[PDB]
Amino acid sequence: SEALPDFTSDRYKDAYSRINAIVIEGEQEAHDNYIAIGTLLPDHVEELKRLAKMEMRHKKGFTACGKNLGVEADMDFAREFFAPLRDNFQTALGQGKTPTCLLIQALLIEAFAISAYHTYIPVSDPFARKITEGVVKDEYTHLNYGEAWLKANLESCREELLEANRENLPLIRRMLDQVAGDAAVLQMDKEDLIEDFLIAYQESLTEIGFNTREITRMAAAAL
Ligand SMILES: CCCCCCCCCCCCCCCC(=O)O
Ligand SMILES: [Fe+3]
Ligand SMILES: [Fe+3]
Repeated sequence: SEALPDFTSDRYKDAYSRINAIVIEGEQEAHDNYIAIGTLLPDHVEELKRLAKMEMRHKKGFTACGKNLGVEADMDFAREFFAPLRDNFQTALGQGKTPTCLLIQALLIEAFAISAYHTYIPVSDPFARKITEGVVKDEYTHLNYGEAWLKANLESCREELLEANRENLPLIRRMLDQVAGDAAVLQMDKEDLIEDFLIAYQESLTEIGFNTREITRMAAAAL
């Protein structure tokens, strides 16, 4: 209780202006990514549209969280934060590389979100806590969607996935490093963020059909 941040302080609002922007930007990117995957999987378009609509609801919810605290979201900072990963997604999209697009959005980004949201909930203000608790359940759904498709297609895309992991897992690690200072002002421990991210991602890779040697090797790419 004494560990809860002072949500009204200038220090908190400053850090929140960047963290809030990143979440808003991320939800919008998630929407765009699922719609984009629909161009690669035309028979999945209705399901992907449903996922994308959920992302827009998350975006509006988190936008409201910033407004509730009297915070103005630093959207330029957020756009720059996502740019490297965004670039890799767009490159894969342009090459028709569906498994790479799904690993980036449905596995890496969803796991990062899940981890972040779980870590934020216990230290969040009462308004944002309700919103975030609602969102987390949806992200499980998104993770499961990506897991299911990759699991069904693993034998044809194994090597591409290893490559996508090698290229993109370090970007998530760099993002975690970049967000850590502001996250700490929000009373979130970077070690919790890293642990819960790796656990979520490891569990998804297990579901997809990777063995321990493979997953240890993949986790090691973050170095
Ligand atoms: C609401 C504040 C939570 C704490 C935020 C800590 C920084 C992590 C930001 C990652 C958000 C990624 C958004 C992806 C959303 C999705 O894929 O549905
Ligand atoms: Fe979302
Ligand atoms: Fe999502």
